[PDB]
Amino acid sequence: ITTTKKGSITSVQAVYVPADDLTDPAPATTFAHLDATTVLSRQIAELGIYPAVDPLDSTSRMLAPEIVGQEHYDTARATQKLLQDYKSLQDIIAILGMDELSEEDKLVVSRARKIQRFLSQPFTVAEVFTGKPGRFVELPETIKSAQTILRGECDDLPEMAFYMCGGLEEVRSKAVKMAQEAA
Amino acid sequence: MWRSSGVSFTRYASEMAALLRQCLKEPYRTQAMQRNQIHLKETVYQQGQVLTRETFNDIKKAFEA
Amino acid sequence: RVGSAAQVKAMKQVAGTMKLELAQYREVAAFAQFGSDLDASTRQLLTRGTALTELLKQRQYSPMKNSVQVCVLYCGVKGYLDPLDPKEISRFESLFIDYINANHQDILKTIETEKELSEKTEAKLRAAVDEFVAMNEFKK
Amino acid sequence: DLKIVAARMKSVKSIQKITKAMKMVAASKLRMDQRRLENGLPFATPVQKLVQRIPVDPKEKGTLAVLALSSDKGLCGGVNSFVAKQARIVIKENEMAGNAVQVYGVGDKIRSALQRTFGDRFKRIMTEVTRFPWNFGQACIIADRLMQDNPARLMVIYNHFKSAVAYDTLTLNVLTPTQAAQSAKEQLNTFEFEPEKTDVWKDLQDFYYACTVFGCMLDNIASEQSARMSAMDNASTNAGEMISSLTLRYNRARQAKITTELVEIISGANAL
Amino acid sequence: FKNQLLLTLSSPSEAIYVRTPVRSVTVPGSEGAMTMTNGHSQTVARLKAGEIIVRKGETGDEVERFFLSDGFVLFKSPEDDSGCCTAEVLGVEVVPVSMLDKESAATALQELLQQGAGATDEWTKARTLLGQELLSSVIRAAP
Amino acid sequence: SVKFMDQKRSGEETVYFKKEDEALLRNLLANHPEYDPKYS
Repeated sequence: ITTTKKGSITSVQAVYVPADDLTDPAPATTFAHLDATTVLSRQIAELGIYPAVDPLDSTSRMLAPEIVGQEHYDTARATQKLLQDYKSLQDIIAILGMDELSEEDKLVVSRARKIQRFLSQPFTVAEVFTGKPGRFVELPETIKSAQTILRGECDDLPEMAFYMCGGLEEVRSKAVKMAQEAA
Repeated sequence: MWRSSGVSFTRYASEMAALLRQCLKEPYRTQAMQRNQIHLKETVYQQGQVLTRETFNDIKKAFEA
Repeated sequence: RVGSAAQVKAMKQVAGTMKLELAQYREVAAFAQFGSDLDASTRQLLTRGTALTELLKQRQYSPMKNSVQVCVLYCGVKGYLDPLDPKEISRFESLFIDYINANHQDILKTIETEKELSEKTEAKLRAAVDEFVAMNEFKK
Repeated sequence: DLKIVAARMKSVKSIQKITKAMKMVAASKLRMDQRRLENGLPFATPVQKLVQRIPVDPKEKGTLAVLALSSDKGLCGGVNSFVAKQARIVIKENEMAGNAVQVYGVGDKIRSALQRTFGDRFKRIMTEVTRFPWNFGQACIIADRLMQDNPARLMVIYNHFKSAVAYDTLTLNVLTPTQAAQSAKEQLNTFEFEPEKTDVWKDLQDFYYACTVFGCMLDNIASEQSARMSAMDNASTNAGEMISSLTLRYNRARQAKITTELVEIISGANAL
Repeated sequence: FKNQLLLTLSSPSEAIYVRTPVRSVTVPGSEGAMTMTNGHSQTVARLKAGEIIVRKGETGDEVERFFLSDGFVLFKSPEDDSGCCTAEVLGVEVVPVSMLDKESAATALQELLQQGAGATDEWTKARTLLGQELLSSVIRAAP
Repeated sequence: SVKFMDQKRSGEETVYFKKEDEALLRNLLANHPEYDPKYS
């Protein structure tokens, strides 16, 4: 399974991971054989965040500044830094509470939560599960929205609007709607 | 001037200390209005059955409401 | 397990300091989320540790030389980055590198030849650092 | 198993670390609170000692109002527990004789402690108070609310801050306008009042109310912080113990896993 | 101890004096200013505004000025064994005069008069008048 | 301890940010009228 100078085969393999244990020999040996990786999680799927991709275990040989520009690379790395900071505050929040966190930490937590909600999007195949219609989000749109969210233009917008939104404009549409039904 | 106006001496003293704090020099005035911000949340009851809840961040609206 | 025996003195002079500083940072790391209430002699450690960690950050397929490393770690350990915004250190480093490679190749050649950071080279280095900081402007 | 013990050890280690950090933070906050106490107590003691010359009998009959001071955060030891205990004692003592009791409180903890049992007696509650330091949420507001809701006898329950490792729960019988009008105030005849007594008494009494609440709540805050430090100590110790136990269990399960897998391999090698 | 005057001048945010031995202390009572010294009678008085003026025994001639907004004064006779007579000046906001300003003072006076020009409520009128009093005192007391 | 901490954290965050989102939904259309369909 590899590209040659006569043709090309793009392959996509689903790898069962028994008991959610990635230390099993079959996945361990299979990680080395892949160009792109995408790891799904139960702790995330329990939150209704579908696709339940873990962006701190997903990797790719392609995510480099020379292939995708720095607008993409720095955006991705800033997202990952934000999500790791939010993961490195879970225990402080579980023990003490949000009262102890500074406004920097509150802003970071809010941005991480909003990003997580933004990542989830509806699928046409899932319509017979969710009923919602499906979306196709182009990459420049994704990069614009992520840059916006990290820059802080949309922090004021509520997290719920962010959830299950294909695009930032849709997020605005749902926030408008929720404010109208709020008054 | 206050028992006639229906006002307490504590209210008058606070509302005048506010003006004095406004008449301060900026380096000390910053620390003064810092150490004298306000944040309260009153919650009124009548045999259970909350009548109202309201927040306060200003001295005058806190004493008024 | 080899240790400083595999190190030039120009690197010893800075690494013996940076190791202790980063150990103290590792000893007081958890206090970074509560530094607003703490005191100096414990916020300085956090600041220096963060500055050094952001200085030791590096880019893929972009390795430096030992002279440049010694210069940069002298700029780091000698407190010329505490008052800065950490996000600017990658700029600081970049500009400083270009500056010295444009201006003080004699310093780099001396460090590469003698494998030592003598007091004269240290004075030249502090001079170049002050000139760079004067010529340039950073956030904090 | 192994995953369970490893997750438990990770969580408890994080708990211990955060606990130590919050211990140091609470020590710093206790320092600054002691400073606020030492600065703000002289403002209150003189007028309180002045008005306390008029002795209050705690057996008087009339509409009681119980002001219970407490906190809004947890991990404060059992200071709010003792406060609510004293408040329950006072309420059950004063409702036998027939005095109708009303309950004012400060903090959500007293509310959660006395809701189910004495929630048919609440009058007014304040919270989100000590987000900032104390006189942010000025005692003058609460004192004005009390005077507007003028009861016939007032009690104040709080925690006195003896030292950094010792506090004490108290109840202050406080003078009210009814108890002042029923006395000629002959005890203050030794004092010269620059405005006349009848005109300055009403303005002095509000100051007395405010100063009373002020020092009481400062002391309660200091006691809260001391109990917080003690709780952080006990939590870190218990976390260390649990980490030891879980380490033992982890090593046991590790050896068990190794032996089991090895016996599986051996039996599959000898079953050919 | 000594036959001095033990002053304690205190606000909630800062205790300026605790047991300071002084000779004479002037204070702006609600009726008018007056000066307390050792031997002064037990008295209580309400204060309105102005510049407390303290004078230590070591100083005699040199002074210390402090502006007070409002509060009370309590002069207590000397205990037989202490040999010294005590005084307590409590103020809701006690600033020094060095830290005062006449420009922000006059700006606040102007804004107060602006707010009170729409004189409808008794408390608003009273607050305007009392702010005028205190701000005039600040202006007259600042250097 | 694990599900305990996780569920406590999730509930606290949910409540906190529900309140904050309610406030932001209150104060959105004023500061961002270009979205308000009242003016469209």
